[PDB]
Order: sequence, then structure tokens, then C-alpha cells
Amino acid sequence: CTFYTSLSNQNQQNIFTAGRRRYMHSWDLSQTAKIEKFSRLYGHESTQRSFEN
Amino acid sequence: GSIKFWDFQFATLNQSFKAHDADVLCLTTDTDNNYVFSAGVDRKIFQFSQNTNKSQKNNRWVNSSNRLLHGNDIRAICAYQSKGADFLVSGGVEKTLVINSLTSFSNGNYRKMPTVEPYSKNVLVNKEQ
Amino acid sequence: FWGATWISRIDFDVDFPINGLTITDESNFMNHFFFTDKYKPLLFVDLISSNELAIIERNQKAFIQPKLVF
Amino acid sequence: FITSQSTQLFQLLSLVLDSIGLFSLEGALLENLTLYIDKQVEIAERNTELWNLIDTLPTYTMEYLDI
Amino acid sequence: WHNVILSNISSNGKLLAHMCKDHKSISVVSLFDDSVNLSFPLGSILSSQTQSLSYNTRYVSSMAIDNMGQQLAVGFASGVISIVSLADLQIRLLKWHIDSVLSLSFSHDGSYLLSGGWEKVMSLWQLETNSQQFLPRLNGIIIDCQVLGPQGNYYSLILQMTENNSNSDYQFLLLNASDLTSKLS
Amino acid sequence: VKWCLIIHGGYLVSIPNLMSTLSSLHSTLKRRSDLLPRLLALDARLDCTINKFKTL
Amino acid sequence: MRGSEYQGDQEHIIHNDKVRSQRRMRAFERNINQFKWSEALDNAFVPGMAKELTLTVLQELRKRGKVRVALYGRDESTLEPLLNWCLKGIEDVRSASIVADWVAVVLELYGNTLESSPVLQELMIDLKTKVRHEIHKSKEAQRIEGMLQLLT
Amino acid sequence: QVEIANILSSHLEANSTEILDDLMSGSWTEPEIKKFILTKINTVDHLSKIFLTISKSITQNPWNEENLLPLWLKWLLTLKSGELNSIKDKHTKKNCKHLKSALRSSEEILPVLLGIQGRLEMLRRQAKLRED
RNA sequence: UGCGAAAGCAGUUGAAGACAAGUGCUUGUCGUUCGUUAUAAAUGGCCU
Repeated sequence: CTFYTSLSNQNQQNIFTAGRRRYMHSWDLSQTAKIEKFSRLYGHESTQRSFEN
Repeated sequence: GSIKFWDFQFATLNQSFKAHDADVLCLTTDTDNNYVFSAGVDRKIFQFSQNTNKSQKNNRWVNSSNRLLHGNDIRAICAYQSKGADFLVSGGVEKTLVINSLTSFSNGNYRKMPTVEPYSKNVLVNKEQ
Repeated sequence: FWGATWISRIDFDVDFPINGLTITDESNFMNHFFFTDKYKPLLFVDLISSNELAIIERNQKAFIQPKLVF
Repeated sequence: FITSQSTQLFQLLSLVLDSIGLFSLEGALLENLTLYIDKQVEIAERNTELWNLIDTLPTYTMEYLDI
Repeated sequence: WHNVILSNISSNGKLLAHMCKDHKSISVVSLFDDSVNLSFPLGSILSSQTQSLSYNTRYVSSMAIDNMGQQLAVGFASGVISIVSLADLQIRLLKWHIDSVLSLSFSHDGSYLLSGGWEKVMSLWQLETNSQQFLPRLNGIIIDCQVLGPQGNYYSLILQMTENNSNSDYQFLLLNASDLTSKLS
Repeated sequence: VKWCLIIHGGYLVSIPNLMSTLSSLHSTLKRRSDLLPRLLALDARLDCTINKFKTL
Repeated sequence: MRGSEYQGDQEHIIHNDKVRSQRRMRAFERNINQFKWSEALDNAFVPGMAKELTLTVLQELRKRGKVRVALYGRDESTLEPLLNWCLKGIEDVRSASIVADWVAVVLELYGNTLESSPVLQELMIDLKTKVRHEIHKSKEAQRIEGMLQLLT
Repeated sequence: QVEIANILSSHLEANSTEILDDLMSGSWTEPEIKKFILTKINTVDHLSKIFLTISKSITQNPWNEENLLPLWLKWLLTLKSGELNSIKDKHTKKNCKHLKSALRSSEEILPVLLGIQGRLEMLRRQAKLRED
């Protein structure tokens, strides 16, 4: 897992986490959490069977 | 069924195209290496083009088009160009040649030669008996 | 006269009415009337008798590429 | 009169046989009525079949050339 | 301009591409400058086999112009898409839609193309490898498609629901590009 | 079934309710009869093709 | 590897997105989903296939409007499995209506092939015998229905 | 049988109004009707004339006990269906509509008759029991 | 297309202009008009 801050828009803060799974999570930044899942590779799924690294 | 373009000096992959649905049995290119033509078991001929100047500067190929012309596998393909000639000749398990134009492959007309052209006769008939 | 896909007959005592995928051939090669295309392809054509014509004609799994039908 | 748009007349007949009941009807007349109906059923079957119908190389060949 | 059959404006809002009967000719013009000024007959783009076939193959239903003006996508009622390189009028065929394509839109960078038609499926064509990604089972056929964001965060769609013949039922769908989920319907 | 109706017909007439108690017969008989028009349509078509190749 | 057992009992926010596993789809369903009309028809007539499951794929294909589409590229070798089921399916009340439609199309679509194929003809002779038998059963059910009205 | 076939052939060429009477001759049998249609009806005009005559007759009285005209129509349809629909005459389509309307009535008749036929069977059986 | 029940009962599908192809003539077309109630077919099928 790792923090991320957009180099232009400093107000944009995000956390990316991944595991031995075919999807990756992103957490934009407190009642709830805005979590998005990246699970689409656009035709290149064969080369990528895990997002862990 | 993939066509891959490798950088020679570094021996590294530049592009990968998943074009064919089966084996790619033969490849050919035009004189200027502006076009790459591939054919195989799927009976299709794919055209990969780098003719545009922007493509040439970036060194990127584009899957321009494909055509279905053969009734069976395409084992052999070759290209020829001169000031008065522009041929893309293909043949295979169908046992017949197919002739196209390299520059106008997408839109140009094509000819399917006869399977047998009896220049040398294999049959004779005797009027008597 | 006959070819791979055509048969023709010419009478040599009558004169006719005057009225892309190949080399353009700018360079040199070196250095009464009956026409039919009904019969094709032809292996061999010749006469058996004065009125009998012999026309001999030709009579594998492939990768399936479906044609859409609605 | 029958044994001598028609469904509305026959459907009216089927109502009659229901009104008459089993006890009342007489055998000899039942024979004549049965024969007529069997003829009609055959005709109705025949017409229906018509109605549905309305809705519904050699190795060697010898030929003469046209010259 | 006279006798404008079809008209489109780039995502930037700085280029206008239009087709006229002056059969037909396509011309692209920059709005705020004189840098871009091009015109060419539709016959040059159209294929010869297309000329042999029915009128559906020669009839355009959609037209999209890239921000830089280097590419122009033409959709046809037959379901074929043709990307034209404006520099040399070179054509590239993308053929997935079985019926008329109704909406086309380039991405901001120009490396992706959103297409939609009667299939009720939104297709993202990856032009680098000619691949595609799908978002099927939308509520209706895609009248219009567009990329909405500085980084293409959102996709805006217009759906038609052609089942109801009595009235045209439009629905505006704003999807999150990250996971393609309806941010606002 | 046919003999039950013939013999016990008088008794069956004088019953307070028949539909509820004989509901199974009505459903079963109703189902078969509803197929009758379709089967005639199939039979006519089968005869048409059967006649054709038999004479040819 | 000691963290799998944890279910987030002590955490602030618990986030669940995993989609529950749907049952595996059968071969005929996958072919329909992929628009394989002809192959889906083949999966209908395979050994050890449930009668109800065979009726659905035939009803789905009709509902999709693909009855001729599934039947174009066929000959006597691959047509007999459909006719074999039709021979037994005509008897049942549930599948009688579907059999009538499918048998109608193959006749209207393979009249010529029927003439030159003796095996296909025999399938029609016995089929005509069976449909004729159903006519007797349906006609009787009308008669018992007719007299059953007399009682009430 | 040969004399009637030749007479019918002449009347078809002669456009006689006696075509109907020729078709109603009792000498006709089923195989001869097949033979006459296959061998003698080589022109579309003759095919149209016979169809028009039969269709008009059956339309007027679809319930005629005489089965012969239906047998002609049945085999005329079964054997020459390709040539019949090739005929594009508007009246021929109209005559087909009138015939279809008359025949369409009959199939509606049938479920009622089977109901009546069922009751009569139950009635006869009861009488036999009372006799015994 | 009108009416009606779902079955069906009546009634329609014309003219001009322009374009393309073939040879002034023929056919086919219309992001052209007026009037009347009035086959298809660019190998092209749905994500994770």
C-alpha cells in the first residue's frame, strides 16, 4: 500500500492498495470511505494475473 | 496468432498485436517497410501500416485492416514492387493463388487464379476407339 | 480454341467486323464466331467425332469463420 | 330439421341435447342424429386440412451446345 | 457554410468538422484560429467495395474529430467505423458494430475511442493495439457519448429506450471511468 | 372414466359441486383439446411433404 | 500467513465488495450468451439431458427469434437428433406446441434434402404415425369433455 | 377415364363453362387425378382455370357431401404449389381469400361437433345398458 | 390504412425532380418535392 498526492492538484490525496488478487483498490481522501476498485486491464488480462506488486 | 515487433539493437519488444485467431504461418513486407502483411490458418490477411509521418517518427505500427480472401489456410505469402508492378501473391491449402495490390490492399481489386490451368495437358482423347 | 474456363471457335475464311494485377509491360518481354464460358474449369477439350465434343471438367477441413444470418 | 353460421345453429343443438337429458332422448332418432354428426365431423376434418394447405452434379451428362 | 448535413465539435471546443452536399464533402475548420482548414470529398475516404454495396455503407450516422485534428472518425449506418488521418487521408477500419453506430467520441489524448449504437453496449476502442473494452447491458441505445473531465474521470452517455415507440425516453448517465459504475443516472 | 360417467351419470348430476371435486379431469381434458388445432396444422404439413416424395 | 482469520471486528470501517459466486452455467446457456445459435441447438439433444432443460433451449431460441438461424447449416446427419427428440416430444402436452413449430420449419427449409435422403423420410413416416395418434387422444379428450358438460 | 381426360383437356383449351361438370364426373379416381395433374397440366393458364373453377365451387358450398372437388383441390395444391403461387393475378388471390374464409369457418365448427359426438356416444351406451 | 375481437370485414401501395451506371435510350437510387386514411449481406455478437 502507498499514499499518492497528485503533483499538480495538491488537494488530491489517495491511497492505493493491492494483494494477490485480480483487482486493486483506491481510497480517495469521515462518515464513509470513497473506495474504487480497479479490475479492468483492457485486453491485457493474460499478462497480469495479480496486482500485488 | 500474435504479431510482435522487436527492436533489433536492444532485442526488446516494441509492440504486440493479437491479430489472428490461429497460427501465423507467413510474413512479408513492402520495399520501404511501410506495410507488413501477415497470414495464417484463420484464412485472413492482416495489414500493419507505418506509412504516416507521425507514425514513422514515433516508430509505431497500426493494425490498419484485414481481408478474408482464401477458403483455407494461407501457407505462403510474398510481395513484389517495381515502377510498373505491385503484387501481393498468396497461396495455400486451397491450392490456388490470390493476387492483391500492396499499396491498395484495403480497397484494391484481387484475382483468384484457376486451380488448374492446363498449359501441359494431362488428358488425351482418341477419336478412333 | 479453349482455355481453362472458356471455349471458342473461329472460322478462318471470314474476316471480323472492323468497326492492374499485372506488369504494365513498358519493358520488353526479353532483355462464324462462337464463344462460351458456361463450361469451367476445363482439363481437356477435343472432338470425338464430326459432331461430338468431349469436355472434361474438374468436380479438406478449414478454419470456421461464421457468416452472420438474421 | 337438422338431419335433413352453422356452428351457432349446431351450438344451439348441443344446448338442446343438454336440455333433453339422457332419459328423454329416443334411440331410433339417436341413430339418425349420430350418422349426421359423423358425416359433419368428417367434412369439418376435411375442410380444415384444406385450410392449412392454403396457408402453407452427375459425373457424365449429355447435352447439345447452342451455336 | 451551406447545406450542412452533419456537424461535430471537438472535446476542446476548438475544431468543427462538418459534411455538406457541395455526393458529399467533409471539411474541418479551426474556430478561434486559422491553423486548421481542410476539405476533401467523402468519395476519397469511402472504399470501393462500399461503392459496390447498398447505400447503408455510404451513409454516415456519426462523426467525431480529435482535439489535435489529426484523426477523424466516421461512423456508418452499416456499423463500420473509419478513422481518417487528416495529414494524408489514410483510412483505418474498425468493425464490431452489427447495426448503425449512433455515437462516437475521441478521448482527450486521442488514444481511445468511445463508440455506441443499437447494441446497448459502450465500446472503448484502444487504438494503439486496436483492442477494445466493453460496458454492455446499458438501459438503452447510446444516442451520444462523451468524455467529461480534465483526466477523463467521467463518461457522459445519453440513452434512448427505443422500446417505447409513443415517446422518446432520454436518460442521462454519468459513469465513473475508474470502475465504469453509474455516478449519476 | 367413460364407464364411470355413463353408469353414475345420474348420481353425478345430483351433486352440490362438480368443478371443485372433478377439477383434475377438467384441467387434464382441457389441456389435450387445446393442442388439437395445432396438431391438425402439423398433420396437414406432414401429409403435404409425405405425399410429395412418395409420388416422386 | 496469520491474517486470514481476521474479520475486522475492531476496525472503524468495514468495506465489502466481493460479488457472491453464481452457479456455473451449463453449456447451452454459455452458447446462447455467446450467440452460438447452432451449437446451443446441438447441446439440447445430447445423451443424458433433462427433458425440461431441452425444452427451455428450444423455447429460448424461439423467443430470441432464432429458429431458422439455428437450422440453416445442417444435413441429415445432424438433423436426426432434433427429429428423434421431436418423435418423443410430440407425445407430451408441454412440448407438443414447440415441436409443431420446429418441425414446421425444418420441412419448409429442407424439403429438397428430404427427397434424396431415405433415413429422413422414415423419420417422417413414424412421426406422421405419432402425430396422428395424438390427434386421436386430443379428439377423445374433447368428447369426454363434451359429455362431462352434459352432466353439469 | 381417357375420354373424360381428353374432354377436360379440350374444354380447358375451349374455355367452356362445362369444365365444372367434367371435374364432377364420377369416373374420376384418386390416382387418375394425380396422373392428370402431373401429365396434362403443362400450362399455367390451365392451372389457373381449374383452380378458379374448384375454388369458386367449394366457396359456394363448402359442406357438399361430394368429396371429389376437395380431392382435386388437395392434390392440385400438393403437387403444383410452386406454379400456383407463381400466378400473380389479383383475382386468384381474392378467390383464395374467399375459399380460405369458407374453410376457416369449418375448423371452428369441429370442437363443437366432437363435443356433440361425445354426448351422443354416452347417450347410446346408456340405452344399451337399459336394454340389458 | 380505417374499424373491430384476438377471428376478421373493407381499402391502398401514385406523380414529378435530381443523381449514378450501362448503352438520345434502359435500369437502379434518393440526409428532394407534391398527393393518398395508407429481403438482407464491409467476416461484422455483449467486460472484469
